[PDB]
Amino acid sequence: GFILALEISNMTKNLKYHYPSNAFKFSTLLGYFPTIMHRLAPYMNLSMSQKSASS
Amino acid sequence: YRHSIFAFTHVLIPVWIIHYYLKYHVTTKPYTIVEKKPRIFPGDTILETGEVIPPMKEFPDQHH
Amino acid sequence: SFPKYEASRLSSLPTTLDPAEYDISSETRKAQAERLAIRSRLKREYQLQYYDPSRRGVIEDPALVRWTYARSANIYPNFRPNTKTSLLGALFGIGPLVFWYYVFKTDRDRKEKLIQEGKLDRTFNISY
Amino acid sequence: TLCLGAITTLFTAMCALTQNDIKKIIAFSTSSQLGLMMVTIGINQPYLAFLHICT
Amino acid sequence: DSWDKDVYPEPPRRTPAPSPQTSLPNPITYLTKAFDLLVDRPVTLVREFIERQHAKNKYYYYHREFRRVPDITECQEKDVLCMFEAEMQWRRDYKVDQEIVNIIQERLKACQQREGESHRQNCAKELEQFTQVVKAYQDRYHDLGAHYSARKCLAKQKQRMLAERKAAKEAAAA
Amino acid sequence: SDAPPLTLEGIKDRVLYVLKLYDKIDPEKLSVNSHFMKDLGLDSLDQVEIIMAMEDEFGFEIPDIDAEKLMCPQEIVDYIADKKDVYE
Amino acid sequence: MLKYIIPTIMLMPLTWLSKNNMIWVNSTAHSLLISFTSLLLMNQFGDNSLNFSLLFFSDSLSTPLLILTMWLLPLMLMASQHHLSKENLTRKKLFITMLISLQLFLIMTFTAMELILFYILFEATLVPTLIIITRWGNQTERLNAGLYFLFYTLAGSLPLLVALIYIQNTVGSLNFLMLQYWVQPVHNSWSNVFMWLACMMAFMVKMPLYGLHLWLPKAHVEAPIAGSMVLAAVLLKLGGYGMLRITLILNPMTDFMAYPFIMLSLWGMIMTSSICLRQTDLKSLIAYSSVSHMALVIVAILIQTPWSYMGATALMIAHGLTSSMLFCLANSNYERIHSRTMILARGLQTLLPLMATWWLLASLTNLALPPTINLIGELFVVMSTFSWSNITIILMGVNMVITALYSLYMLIMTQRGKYTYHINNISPSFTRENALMSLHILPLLLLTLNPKIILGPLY
Amino acid sequence: TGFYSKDLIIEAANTSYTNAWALLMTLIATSFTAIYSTRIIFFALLGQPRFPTLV
Amino acid sequence: HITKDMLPGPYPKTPEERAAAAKKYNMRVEDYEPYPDDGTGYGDYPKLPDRSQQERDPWYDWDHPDLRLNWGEPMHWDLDMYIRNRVDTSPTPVNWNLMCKHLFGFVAFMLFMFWVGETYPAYQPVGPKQYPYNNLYLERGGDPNKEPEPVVHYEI
Amino acid sequence: GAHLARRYLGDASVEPDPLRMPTFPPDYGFPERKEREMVATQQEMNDAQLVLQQRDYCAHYLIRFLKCKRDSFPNFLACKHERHDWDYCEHLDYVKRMKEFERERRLLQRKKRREQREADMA
Amino acid sequence: YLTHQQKVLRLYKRALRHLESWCIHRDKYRYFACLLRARFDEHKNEKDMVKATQLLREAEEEFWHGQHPQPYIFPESPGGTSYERYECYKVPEWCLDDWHPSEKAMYPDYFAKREQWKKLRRESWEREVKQLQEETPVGGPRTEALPPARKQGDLPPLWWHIVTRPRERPM
Ligand SMILES: CCCCCCCCCCCC(=O)OC[C@H](COP(=O)(O)OCC[N+](C)(C)C)OC(=O)CCCCCCCCCCC
Ligand SMILES: *C(=O)CCCCCCCCCCCCC
Ligand SMILES: [Zn+2]
Repeated sequence: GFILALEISNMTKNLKYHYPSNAFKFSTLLGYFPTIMHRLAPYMNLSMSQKSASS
Repeated sequence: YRHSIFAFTHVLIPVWIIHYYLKYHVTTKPYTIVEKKPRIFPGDTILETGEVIPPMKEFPDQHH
Repeated sequence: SFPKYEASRLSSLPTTLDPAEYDISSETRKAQAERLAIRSRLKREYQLQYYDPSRRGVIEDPALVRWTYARSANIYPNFRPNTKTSLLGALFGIGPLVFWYYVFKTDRDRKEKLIQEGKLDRTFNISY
Repeated sequence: TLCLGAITTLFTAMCALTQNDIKKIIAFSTSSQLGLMMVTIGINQPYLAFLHICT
Repeated sequence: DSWDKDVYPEPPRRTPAPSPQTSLPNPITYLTKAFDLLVDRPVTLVREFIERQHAKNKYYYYHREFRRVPDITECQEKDVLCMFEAEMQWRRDYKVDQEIVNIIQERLKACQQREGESHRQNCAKELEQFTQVVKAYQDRYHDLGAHYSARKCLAKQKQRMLAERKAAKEAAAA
Repeated sequence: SDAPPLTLEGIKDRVLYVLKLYDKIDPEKLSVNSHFMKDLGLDSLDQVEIIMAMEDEFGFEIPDIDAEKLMCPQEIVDYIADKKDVYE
Repeated sequence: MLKYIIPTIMLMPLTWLSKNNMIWVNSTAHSLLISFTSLLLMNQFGDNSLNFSLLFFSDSLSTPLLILTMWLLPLMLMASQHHLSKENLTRKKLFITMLISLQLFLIMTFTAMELILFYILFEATLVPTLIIITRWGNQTERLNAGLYFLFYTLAGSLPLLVALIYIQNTVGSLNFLMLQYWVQPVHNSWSNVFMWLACMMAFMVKMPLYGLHLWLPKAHVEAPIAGSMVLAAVLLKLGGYGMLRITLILNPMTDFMAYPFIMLSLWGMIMTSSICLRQTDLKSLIAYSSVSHMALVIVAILIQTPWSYMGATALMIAHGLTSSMLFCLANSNYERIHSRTMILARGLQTLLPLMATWWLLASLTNLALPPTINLIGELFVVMSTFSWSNITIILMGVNMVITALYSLYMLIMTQRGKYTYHINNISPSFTRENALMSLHILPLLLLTLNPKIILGPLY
Repeated sequence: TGFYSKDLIIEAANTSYTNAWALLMTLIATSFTAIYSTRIIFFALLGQPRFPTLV
Repeated sequence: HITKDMLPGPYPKTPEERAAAAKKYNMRVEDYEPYPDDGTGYGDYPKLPDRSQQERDPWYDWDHPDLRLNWGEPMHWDLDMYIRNRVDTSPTPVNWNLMCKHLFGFVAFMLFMFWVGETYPAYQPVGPKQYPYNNLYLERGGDPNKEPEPVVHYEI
Repeated sequence: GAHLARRYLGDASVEPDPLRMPTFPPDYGFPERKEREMVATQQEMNDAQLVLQQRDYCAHYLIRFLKCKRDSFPNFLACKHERHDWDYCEHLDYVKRMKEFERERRLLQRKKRREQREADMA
Repeated sequence: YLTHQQKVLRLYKRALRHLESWCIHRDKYRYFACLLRARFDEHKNEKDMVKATQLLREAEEEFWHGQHPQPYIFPESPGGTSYERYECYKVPEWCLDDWHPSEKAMYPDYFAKREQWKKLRRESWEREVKQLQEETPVGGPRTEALPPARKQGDLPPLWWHIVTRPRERPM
């Protein structure tokens, strides 16, 4: 793993372009877990808490 | 001097209170302090009764 | 081409990738300019009081008052018992209550038999 | 516990391969190391998990 | 002594005599010697002075003894005067039993710590006593409810005996 | 925070020191008062790079609603001065 | 109990015969002396209760509710000194008279050995409570609040009156001590189903039970500060105290009659906790918190185990100090901004550093941080309901999550963030305000050291 | 410090009646530890300084 | 002290009413859209877009910077749910549908592989490690009475 | 492991099941099978408070090592020789429990030959 | 509303930042920043107004598809790691009217100086009100920004909070 780290690290120094992938965005945004759960459950809970439970 | 005072009011005084508390109010009641009995081994003498535990049998051991 | 952005209630359409800002219509400019009028007229009212040194207290905000009034006091006088409200109330109010009754009632009947028979482990159970 | 730790030691480490913020990188490292401890408890080596805790 | 030794038994201790092999010293021994010089002795003086004062004006508090009274089984129906004394005594015995169980539990936990890694074998009679008393405790006081009383306790007992006698009676017919 | 406070003279010196490695503005012509469209005639998109150059020099990033309004090396000092409470 | 009744009556002459400028000082001082003397009720024995006379007695259930009651009266007088500042003297001395008369009915209610004497004083608390709400409320909705608070209670109290009298003609006595020895089991017949409901629905409404709670958001929100404090601190516990007594004579029918009221409580516990997540009124949010917390008391009382009763008693006392404290904290903000909207004044921790500490301590007890008695009471009910049904842990665990969410949300929407720019009249915290909070929390935190005195008769 | 706990775990994990997939996740994660660790060193100790001028 | 002519009211069923409602709420009559008159109690309260307060210009000079509102601006029916401490609706770099597919797929495969790795364990070649005295019968809490069937292990 | 591929991808009735290790008849098959001796019989093991699992056979080796540690304190670097002795004894014990693996594995490849011999006899 | 000029300028500002985040290294940023700078020059001479919009709607789309999933943010901006980190220290200025004399005397110069500003505002306020009402359409104000000081002595209307806003680094 160490060798692959340096070899991949040096590849960034090359002046080639980059292709936004899906794994990279999957790893970048924490696997999307803190973008659906942190935006869906608050919406489901805080919408039921108002339109159904209270109103 | 700063440490001598600190070791006095923050270590010596609290340990006096705790030892007095443990030795005359905690230990005077059953099972408040319970000690895991010491690990006894063959070839030792018990300080309290003078009992001696026979050593283990001969070892059929080898080198290396 | 690229997969066009698809919106959702939790992910709005980006302003850039929206076919609504680039077009410059006669009614749009005279409208978007009109929104900034009231949006600045109200700021003037707030700006005057916010700075008046002969003023101590709280600036009553009618928008805030209207917001809380509709959330609490104006709901009932605008409620009509219809198909949607009745069905929603029945399955949101009675549904959970009936569901949990059978969950617990089934379990306690199951436990009672295992205790009356003696087939349940209560060897050390003396705190209840 | 073994499986729970095994996924955690992988998923969080994967999220750390593309993270930028230094604290975030070290944060996901703790999650991966915590997952490694859970793996230890899942293989019936509790003291090794304790040993890993102190070190 | 402070606590009775027949209630809280403790096996006689056995501290192994030190048999050092290394030439280096034992800093624990020095700290042990230092501890009982700067801590134990200064503390021991203060207790002795306080001990002397307590000895100058000794006074005694006694352990209240409750005269036995007729039990609920000997009380007529709806006789509050006889029921009252029967119920109060039952509640007192209930509190004593709640502490007998705590004594056996306290002994059980005491053994487990003392025997260390050998608790699963050495601590076997303590568990046996604990299992027996809890069985006795559970039979008398359990499933009575928040509004427990002697009457409910009596009715539960008479339910258990009927189950036993019917089983015993039909046991002979096997 | 252990960072020495920025002095008013320090900001202006830094601003010109930024606008002297551009290779597109004459070092002998640019001063505290030097427009980018009316005096030395610089490209509009070069302002964005000029603004970006300032942000990478001072840390804080200027909004793209008043940064556009800044084409006067002195005015960049004016904006940066009234974003770090520098009075001397 | 005359040693506490007569002093309470003598506060009324004290208020009326005191100097025009010393009504608050004298009433507050002598009310604190009565509270101090109430500590003598703790002479409790392990087998018998402290039976004073044919009329009054005090056991381990009544004693903690008596001390909280007599301790609450001094604190209600401090809280009322602000909004009763431009009020004329005669009406100020009438307001104090109503508060004193309410305490007098309460201590006698908690010690009445006869269940019909309990009923009369139980209902007698409505009159002064209604007068406080409707005569010294600030809003137009106070008039409607009193009607809801009055007819919800009487809709359930009158059936209780019939049931209590029917029991006397059957058993022969409503004296509580006699019932402990003459109680007979209840058969499973339709007649006894409605005898059960009549004896219980009078207390479910006051707890309140979910479904029968619509009066609380209207009464606790429109009442003055003193009314809200007593309404949520003691008067809700009148329902709890009633069940703990009258459930003695309802076995074994409580085994199945309690199912509909455990689902309303267990589920209604989640619903009302959820409502607090979206409330736009700080006082209303606290009112719905009482409904969520009192849902646990109903469950504990209806499952009838030694651990449930111990938890219920500690929960009732724990909630009494916490709920009263939260109302006082919310009123200090109101006395400045004069608006109950929660999103109107923010970032108050920047302007009132010490009052924010009280907010934190109040919120932590509300969410049952151990080892506070808030947690001890809630924990014991959770242990007892687990044995009642292991699946209940799901409902009482979800409630814990929601309780922490709306309690800290309340602490974040008002104390943290950015201060409101256009609000410039947030003056520093008066000594009266700070001392009012310290009296709520210090006894609440002190009871942790010796909590056996609030664990009820089954300790 | 870390070898005396971390490595002992892998030896016990590999040589135990364990879950095959869980074992593979632990080993893959260990490799990921070197990759993001090298990310911290390379991007904050080696190369040329990307930080501003007056620091 | 606001009268019942500046507060919310019933649904508007005529063009004239909609105009007054828009003026009441400080909105452009064309931008004022009442909630559907479904009888759930919304009345004539404007249905503003379901946009989070996080989706507002952070650089503009707000009257309430923390909430991002202007004094007098009509407030969203769910403003307390769309404050910056709660539900956010800002655009995401990856479409919502695509994110759920990938997250669901990752979790689904991972659990399946744990199940596959559970029925196919990975052990080393060893035997039933031996212990003395009838498999530590007396050490393992066994009853001293009723001694077990002799269990004995031989060399190899 | 390596034989796992032989039991999951390859044949099944050749490798011995770790949870079904030899149920074949008793020591019969190897003439004069002995009994492994125990040094710390019952009380010596239950006097050093050895862990329930540690006292397998090398308890005497472990007891000897623990004696040195209690004595060599504070010389923790010492007793390295005794630890190796205890480790080596368990190393032999590991191979002994490892011989039973191949021992039964070959006893299975031998048991199939008779099974296949009779199957194909006709 | 933004102008078609600004939208292109904004998209150029974002592109370099997002481009910078991908490159990390400064040398590779220059090699790629210029190429992006070059591509704008291609259509910089465009004067169609119907195909410039067409490309812009494809310029934003091109940017969106390749935007960084974690763009660098300066640590005091709307999204940085120190945004509003000091808002808890930004106490208002009106709070000093509530200080006790026993602690107001701690700074005799400060509060003697304060009365000057209150006088400078109390006397100036009426003039500031007059100036705004006389420079506004009869219907009402139509935009933001306010007239500056016209004559001498008068300060800009609505200046107190702008001038006296809490210092951005109170402590
Ligand atoms: C013995 C066990 C195996 C040992 C070897 C480890 C496994 C091989 C992979 C290591 C190399 C690596 O993942 O590289 C990590 C690289 C490094 O960032 P970069 O994109 O190169 O540079 C970043 C800057 N850019 C983009 C401008 C050049 O990030 C990636 O590619 C992003 C995705 C990482 C996770 C992909 C694997 C997860 C698969 C599971 C489902 C998501
Ligand atoms: C027995 O259970 C072996 C388990 C080991 C799993 C890791 C295998 C790693 C092999 C990588 C290839 C190395 C070839 C020299
Ligand atoms: Zn006020």
